[PDB]
Amino acid sequence: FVNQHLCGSHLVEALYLVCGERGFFYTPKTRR
Amino acid sequence: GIVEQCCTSICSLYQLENYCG
Repeated sequence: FVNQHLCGSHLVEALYLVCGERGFFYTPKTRR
Repeated sequence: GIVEQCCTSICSLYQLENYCG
């Protein structure tokens, strides 16, 4: 994750593997 | 938003906590 330029919904899908714990609010649209 | 910021520039866990509530 940290300081690398991985882009589009593969970082939305990886956000559930990276932030991980809570199950999240995530409001800035959803990143298509 | 966080992934737009990661596509253009540097990206940190502080920008995760900005939207990962």
